[PDB]
Amino acid sequence: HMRVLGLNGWPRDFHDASAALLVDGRIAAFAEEERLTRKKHGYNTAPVQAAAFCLAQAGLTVDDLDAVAFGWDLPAMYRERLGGWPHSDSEALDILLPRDVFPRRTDPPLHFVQHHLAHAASAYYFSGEDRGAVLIVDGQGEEECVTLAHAEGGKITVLDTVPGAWSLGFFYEHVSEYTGLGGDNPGKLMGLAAHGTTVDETLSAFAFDSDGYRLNLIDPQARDPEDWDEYSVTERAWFAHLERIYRLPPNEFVRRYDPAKGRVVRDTRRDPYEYRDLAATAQAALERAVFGLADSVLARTGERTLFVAGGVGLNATMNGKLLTRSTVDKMFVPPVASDIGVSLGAAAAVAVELGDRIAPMGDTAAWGPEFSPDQVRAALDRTGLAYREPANLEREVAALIASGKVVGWAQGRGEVGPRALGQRSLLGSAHSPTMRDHINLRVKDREWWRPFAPSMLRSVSDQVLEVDADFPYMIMTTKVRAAYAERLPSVVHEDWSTRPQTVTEASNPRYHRMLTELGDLVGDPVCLNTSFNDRGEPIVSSPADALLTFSRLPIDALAVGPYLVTK
Ligand SMILES: NC[C@H]1O[C@H](O[C@H]2[C@H](O)[C@@H](O[C@H]3O[C@H](CO)[C@@H](O)[C@H](N)[C@H]3O)[C@H](N)C[C@@H]2N)[C@H](N)C[C@@H]1O
Ligand SMILES: Nc1ncnc2c1ncn2[C@@H]1O[C@H](COP(=O)(O)OP(=O)(O)O)[C@@H](O)[C@H]1O
Ligand SMILES: Nc1ncnc2c1ncn2[C@@H]1O[C@H](COP(=O)(O)OP(=O)(O)O)[C@@H](O)[C@H]1O
Ligand SMILES: [Fe+2]
Ligand SMILES: [K+]
Ligand SMILES: [Mn+2]
Repeated sequence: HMRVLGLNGWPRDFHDASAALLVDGRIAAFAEEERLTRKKHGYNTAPVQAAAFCLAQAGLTVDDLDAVAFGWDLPAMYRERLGGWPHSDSEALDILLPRDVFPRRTDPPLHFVQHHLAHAASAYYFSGEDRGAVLIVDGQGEEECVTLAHAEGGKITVLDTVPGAWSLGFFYEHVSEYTGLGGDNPGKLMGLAAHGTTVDETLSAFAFDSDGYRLNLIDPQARDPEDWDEYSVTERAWFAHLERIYRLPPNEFVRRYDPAKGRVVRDTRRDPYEYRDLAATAQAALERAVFGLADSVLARTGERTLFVAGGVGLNATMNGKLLTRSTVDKMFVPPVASDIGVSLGAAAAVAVELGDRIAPMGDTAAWGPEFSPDQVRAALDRTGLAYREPANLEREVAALIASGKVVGWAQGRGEVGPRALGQRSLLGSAHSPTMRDHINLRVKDREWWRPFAPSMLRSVSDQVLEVDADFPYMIMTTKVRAAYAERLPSVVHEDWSTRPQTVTEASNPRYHRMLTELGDLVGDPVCLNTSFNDRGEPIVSSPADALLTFSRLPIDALAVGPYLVTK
């Protein structure tokens, strides 16, 4: 067997710590640090808990590993931006895998994988396609913010890159910050965009061309001498520019004691909804730029299959329009397009180099921890809530959903990536014209303008959606057929878009069975599926997490493992 532990996360200015374990090219385990620590975004940390879980899941120690792989060329970043890489592999391993958690007889081989290559590997090798065009777009790797590459014959060959100062990721983040939604919530900006109108998609900053874009607002070779990426340089340029060209100045954050909460809370001076037009315009600019890049690399490679990864790959709206594009026949974007995925991608790049073949991801992201009935019952008993073990859990949950109840659903291995996919989900009626406001305003406490997304049987997705293909990850939007756009109001957006999950019996028998039962009740085997967490907080992982959230929020029922708890 070849066993490779991929890692992301480092104590110095880092985010999205995660760990993935490949055994013979198959994913044995994969988790995000934030889900285990309950600290959102897994900032500034080696993936200690995620990696400990991976080893425990596979019954392994560090001594059983053929290699440890890290998803950045860290040594090169230290040499370039911080005056040298001070660590021996052994010292680096003591940081990535502290010995108090990871005892070891000796050091496994340590590999650093260039950041965009790791992103690329997480898309290509797990796609089930043997070749295609690679588009990597994020905030910034070691230097570049975009990579165009060719994936073929098991190799990934870089064709071109874009310098960090021209980052589409930084741009989008800075606009997000500017609106008051926050740089850490670009997904909110994506949601806001449909409520607004675009007049000038250049923002007087971008020039567009058939191969991508230009930003004469910033010297493309600008480098921050005081930091190790161009985040701060771009932030200043964008904030100055936006305040100059947009009718509203930056939205400011307000911190004030709230006597009803008994604590200082953070709010915004203006309602971010006010900036909806800027959101629409920023979204259109992003799409325009990426369409160019995508057309370019597809043409240069002679491929019609497109692989996308990097954080900008989380832009499901952009992905859905790329899919629709005349230059694209097939598209694969992994659930872990952000830095969450470079642990997996580093592991894959190394496993391939070591002679393994990588299995397709397979329409599932369920690789985190799962809990047996006994473990769940122990968390249940801890709380002293009454509960049942229904003879047919799936039927009862479907009936609860049909009646307009919101149901927590914590089953099997936790999802990796930012979307709940029927493992750690909050479920509600797709057919209810009030469910959307109820979950936003009452349950998860979100902005009224934020849309929800549906799960549905793959077997009916052709009838429901304007595109007939697998959508296993909720990472692409598409249009709902007019025949259903009115039947499924809670899971449709301002522009008749939806961000669906298609479910196969193979991928998730239980969820599949629940949806089937639901279809017998409401006509369509479709439900609202939002992630099981208070708005803002990390998706719940453990039975105790789920119970804490079930009890803090006005959720009607919780199906956790084989048990059902009702308020
Ligand atoms: N607004 C107040 C906050 O701003 C910053 O955080 C912000 C980070 O600086 C942002 O950037 C981080 O992530 C980006 C990529 O998004 C990396 O390029 C960069 N190295 C890393 O710093 C990240 N994307 C969002 C986060 N809120 C500062 N850490 C201070 C404070 O916590
Ligand atoms: N929905 C979205 N639309 C556009 N950009 C996004 C979206 N979600 C995340 N991003 C971008 O992803 C970038 C971070 O990507 P990632 O590869 O995870 O980190 P890094 O750039 O540090 O390697 C951020 O700049 C953020 O703006
Ligand atoms: N069809 C869609 N079009 C555009 N954006 C969407 C669509 N569906 C969902 N979204 C966005 O996805 C985001 C998912 O929310 P998330 O970050 O998981 O928050 P929470 O913490 O409430 O679970 C929402 O903010 C919403 O804007
Ligand atoms: Fe990245
Ligand atoms: K097409
Ligand atoms: Mn969510």
